[PDB]
Amino acid sequence: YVKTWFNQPGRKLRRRQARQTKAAKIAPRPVEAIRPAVKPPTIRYNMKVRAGRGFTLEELKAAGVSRRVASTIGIPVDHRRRNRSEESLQRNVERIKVYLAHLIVFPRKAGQPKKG
Amino acid sequence: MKFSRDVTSSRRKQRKAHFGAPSSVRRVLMSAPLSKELREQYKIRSLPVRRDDQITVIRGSNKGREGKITSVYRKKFLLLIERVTREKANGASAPVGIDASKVVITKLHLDKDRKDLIVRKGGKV
Amino acid sequence: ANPRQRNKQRSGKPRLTRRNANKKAKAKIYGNFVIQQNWDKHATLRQNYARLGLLATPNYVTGGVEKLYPDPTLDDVLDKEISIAPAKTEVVRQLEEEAVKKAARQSNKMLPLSAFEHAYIQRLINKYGTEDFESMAKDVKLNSKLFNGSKLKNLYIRMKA
Amino acid sequence: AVSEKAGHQTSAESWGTGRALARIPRVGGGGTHRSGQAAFGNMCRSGRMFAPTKTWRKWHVKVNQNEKRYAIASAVAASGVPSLLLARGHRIEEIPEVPLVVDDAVQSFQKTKEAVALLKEIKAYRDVIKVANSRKLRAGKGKLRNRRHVQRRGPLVVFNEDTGIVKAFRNIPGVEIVNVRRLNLLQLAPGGHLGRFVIWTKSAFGLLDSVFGSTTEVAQLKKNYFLPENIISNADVTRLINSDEIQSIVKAAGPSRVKR
RNA sequence: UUGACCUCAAAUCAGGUAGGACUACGCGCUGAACAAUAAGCGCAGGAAAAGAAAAUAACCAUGAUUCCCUCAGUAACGGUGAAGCGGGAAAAGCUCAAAUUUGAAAUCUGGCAACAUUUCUUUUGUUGUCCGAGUUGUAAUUUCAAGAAGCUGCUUUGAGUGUAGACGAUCGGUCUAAGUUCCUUGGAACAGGACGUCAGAGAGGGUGAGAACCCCGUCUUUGGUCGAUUGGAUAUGCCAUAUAAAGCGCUUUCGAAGAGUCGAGUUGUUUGCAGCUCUAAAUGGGUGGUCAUCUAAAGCUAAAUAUUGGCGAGAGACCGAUAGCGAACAAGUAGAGUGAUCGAAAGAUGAAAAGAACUUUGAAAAGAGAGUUAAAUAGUACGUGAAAUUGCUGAAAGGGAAGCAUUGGAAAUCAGUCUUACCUGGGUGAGAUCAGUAGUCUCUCGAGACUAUGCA
RNA sequence: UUUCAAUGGCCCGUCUUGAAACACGGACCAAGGAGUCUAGCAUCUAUGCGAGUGUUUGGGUGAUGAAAACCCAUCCGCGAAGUGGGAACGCCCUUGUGGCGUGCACCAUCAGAGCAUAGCUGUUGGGACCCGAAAGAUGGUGAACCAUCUAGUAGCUGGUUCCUGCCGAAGUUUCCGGAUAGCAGAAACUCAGAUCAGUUUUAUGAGUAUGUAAAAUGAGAGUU
RNA sequence: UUGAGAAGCUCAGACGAGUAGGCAGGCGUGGAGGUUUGUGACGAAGCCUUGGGCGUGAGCCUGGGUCGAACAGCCUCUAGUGCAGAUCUUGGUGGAAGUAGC
RNA sequence: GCGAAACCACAGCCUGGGGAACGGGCCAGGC
RNA sequence: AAAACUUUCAGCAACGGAUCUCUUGGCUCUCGCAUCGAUGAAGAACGCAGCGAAAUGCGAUACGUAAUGUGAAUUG
Repeated sequence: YVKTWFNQPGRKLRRRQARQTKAAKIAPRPVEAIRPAVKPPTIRYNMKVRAGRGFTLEELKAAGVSRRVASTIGIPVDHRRRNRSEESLQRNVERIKVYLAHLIVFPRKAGQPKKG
Repeated sequence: MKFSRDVTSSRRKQRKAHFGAPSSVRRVLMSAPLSKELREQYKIRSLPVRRDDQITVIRGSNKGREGKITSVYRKKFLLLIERVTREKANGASAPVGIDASKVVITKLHLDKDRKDLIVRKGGKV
Repeated sequence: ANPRQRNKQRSGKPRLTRRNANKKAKAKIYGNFVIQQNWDKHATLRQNYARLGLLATPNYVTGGVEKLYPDPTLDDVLDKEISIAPAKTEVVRQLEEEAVKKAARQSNKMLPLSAFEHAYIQRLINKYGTEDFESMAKDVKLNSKLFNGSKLKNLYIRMKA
Repeated sequence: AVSEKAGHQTSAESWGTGRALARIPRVGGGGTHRSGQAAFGNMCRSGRMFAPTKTWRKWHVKVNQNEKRYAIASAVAASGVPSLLLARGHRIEEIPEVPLVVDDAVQSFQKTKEAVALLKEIKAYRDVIKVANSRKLRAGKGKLRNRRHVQRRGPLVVFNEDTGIVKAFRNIPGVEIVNVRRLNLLQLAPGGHLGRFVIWTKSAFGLLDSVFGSTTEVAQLKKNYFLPENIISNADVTRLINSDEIQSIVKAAGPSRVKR
């Protein structure tokens, strides 16, 4: 079998139309969730900083965001990752704190019974 | 140039659509211009032909002839106009088919459906 | 060529033609009305987010960015408090203005007491005063539901207002 | 590409060697004239054509991005030479100037008759009339394949920002409208021939320095791009050969074509 | 005994559900030859599968799955051939078993009766009541990332039902620029020439020959308009079983974690898997380099991915009727074979049938006189009509070959051409690029175009 | 053009064979009918940039087709890791002649050149120039038959399509199917004040010849 | 002296078999980009011809006839691109033959 | 009266010599 | 040696269907979508078209009925 790439420009267009389709549904919030900053796990790459999967629970507790609130305002949680050093904790705590500064959370209507 | 991806410029698909068209489409494919008097009085440029329509032949050997449309032959996309015939071997008169775009409508067989059509297509009466 | 596709070629029945081909046209915006009004339909979502002053991605972009015109320490990270951010556009100000005003409208968080709740807390207060909530919770006769001091404190607070 | 089973749909076997006939397999069965007819071969009727065409032939070809920028720069330079425009088939004999730059108010034309008036005022409509007259029916099987007509190329209008210039010019036969930021070699050297008649707006011409840069200064819109340098500074070889510096040290020329 | 419970049956009892087909892509099982190979068998969906670590690593550590690029034709193995990292696309997390609700089976199906609701009189529910299920365990709560129970004071809250409008999606209607002016050729003008128009429309097709302006359309339309069916929000009225339910915080109190499995021996298939014999543990067990990491033997899950089938669509440096699908047409047809299976050849009169009336010969088929057509050198043996081949006619040649070459003759037949212009007058008038001339226009004084006048 | 006269003229292709003899293929005409596509490798040329180089996995963008063109974030691949002769130049000065210096590349004596693309050629895989050899296996139908794997396997058979021009062998030493070499070309080098020869001599010797060394004749030669 | 498509023009001498093989330049075909302000119902393409011409050749131009709707030169791109053979494939058609014979 | 098929490079007098068969084509003689 | 017969050439008539031109077909690529069946599917058979060459359509309501839309056809 020989795989051909004639749909390469048609996949590019289809993926872009999905981003536009996604943005139409969720109008003002970002098309991606904020990702942490981590360091790759080798002696070849540990100097580089890249994006992680989600923020650790210890990073969210320091930033002031609970693990149940976090998912609702676009902050992924990684229950697996941990902070073995204070630099990873502070690098990503500041990342969450900056995110909260630039964030507008629209209020939600709440059911409110008469008494009690 | 056409910019819609919903319309085909393919000669294969354009010819198949025209020659395989159903009767309710050939009614629109068989349209004729109106005379200048009707065109600037009904505010309509062209209308589909119909029986009892009074037309003038504009092109062909029979150019200049006039008469009512006895019947429209939608199978072959032809009009049959009264007194526009051809003599056969035995002297019987065989009518000659004329394309609907080769005639001009000098008088309209007005009906309520066509009267509604005129006011629909920006016209007046 | 297929017997099924040849069958509808040999038939007189028309195809179930559906004219849906519309490329280069982008999805129309719903959800937020403020974004919809200020969203143009020709520009991309990156161009519209930037024009409206929002961020499409809180991360890096995995490619180039268009250039249309030539350009002319844990204590201080944990105890710090970032001073929010200014609104670069009138749309962002419009979004921010709506959020604060609506939150102010929906701010009545304190709750009243029902007939049972009021009579419950009132009877406890008439015997143990208003400051001794620990002995209020330990009275099995009047505190049948066995509410602790913190629940009884919140009951009294809601009764005050 | 042809079908992946064409010429092999039938069933046949080799009858044998020495039976006074070619040993090509002949279709079995009976009742149909296929009995004894050969297949599975280029020569045999309804047989497999030799080396069936495949879809994974290399259709696209890579060029270094720097060569592409060189070609587009060299094709833009060729569009500022009136002789190269004439030799490519453009009727620019009455154009006031080359390069032909027009005001930015052209960028907001809305009607085609506004565009046609401008082309007639700068005498650029002689090229459009050439394109209209050249429209012929294409020769060959190309016109069975949605290539019905052929014609020449008109002026290439290059703008900076669009305010109706594209819609006001697109229906004029031959005229192609492009943005200065994405210049196309298919449109700057049609057929591979240099010297396209290009009309610029004032804003597009002012943005050419940022698109291409200079031979010493980097382009603003292309990261780390410099215009190519030339193997010769002055390309008038007659000027070097017939110069005072060179003609003063050459030995006395022998005759031209010599006597027998 | 009555009577409960457990069984074992029965009913044309009520309500359901499975089969077969397709199978391009998908997931299992099975399997030869020349490899998870074709076949064979089983089972799905719009995707499937996989999937929230008994995962990598050895780092400053990473963090479900899937796909792409790279790692890499590398390690390893014996030519086969990965994976970790790295770069992208997409991102979403969760549900049980193991706890006493024990101050109250708090849970559920069904019958019946009302009340609603609908893509829908076809759909889907609500409330009430009775019966059954269920304590050999149905709810709430918990899933290790934890959590429970207490305590504390901060922050929280709808599985309700209408109305209105806006924003989207889907289906069906509707709205839409300009020559058929003049001359020539022609059977026909859609050709050529002239003079015009429209152009957000100069795509394509049709019309008696190359049609932007004759017609359908195309552009506007990345929309106005009229309805129909819908989705997520907004605003607002009413209702709200809150004596409730959550997040965070704090501890002189607690914290269950899946077995004929893991694993060991051995035998087969292709390490995994499978059989057989044996058969566990509790900081235990797995996988790695004392240390690190994970937490199996239970379950669910969109997106990125695949797609020779199905419902449509738009295209192409493709083929052009011995090609391209076997099939451009009565094509899986005719036809063949007991059957499995096999399987063709075959497109084009003309603008219009105007498809040859009528007379005549003949038993008839047909023929001849006519007739239609621009054309019958277009007559359905139908566009063009090559070669091989055949008949007739004419000319030439010809003792058992032709045969080709070279050079000429003869005969036939062609190209293959001409004096018509130059020079020098004179006469006559003619007029500009000539005026002992006057104006205008376009370039730049004088350069072109003209106008008036004179023709010395 | 036909025909006559004079002179000449064995049937084409394939294989064979010094050669033919041969044996093959050819009733005739039309149409079809065979070195293709692709992956890797190496040489050479062109093009871009150059201690760098490569945009197209992807993202951005592209209103006039938007599968094009245009733009580039992070990676990654491949690279980086003194004396003589001599090209060229200046200065002379008996000026030419020569000398005095400066000496690239490269060879003798003791101050990175890559990377990408395109084309050419060679080569290895895929069906692999085309037609050719009994099959075997799987699954069916009534030892047989049918369908697929299959374009299975070929060192062998037959065939393999336009023109002109310029070069042009060998058909065999030697070791041993071969690696050499020879023959024939290409490129880069150094040279005509240099060498060379199916050459003839002279003479030294050695035994009419012989080899060697150094005069005539011819040609510019030697290389890698 | 005009003779600079410097890829041109020009002067001189020598030389000419050729298989395998090496090299160079050309002819022709289908389609593509460009061009000829190209040809065509006052006749495109095709075919026919003891018409004429050009080229060493592949081939090309043209008259006449037939015909009826398209087509070509130049630069570049591309490939299912050139036939006398394959006991080649398909189709048509001959001599054997009005024979063998029924 | 109805009517094939095999086969088919082209041919069809000898005599000699022609070295490779050469006679059916070639060379000198008859026909 | 003329005829016949044979051969060659040309004219005309046959034979054949090449070539050319095109073409509601194929082939290839890309894009959108998710929809069979015990409520009887796919397939097969037999019937109905005033005639239809077949082919198509349909099912005893048989080349369809109801409803909606267009608005005057059908056609050999």
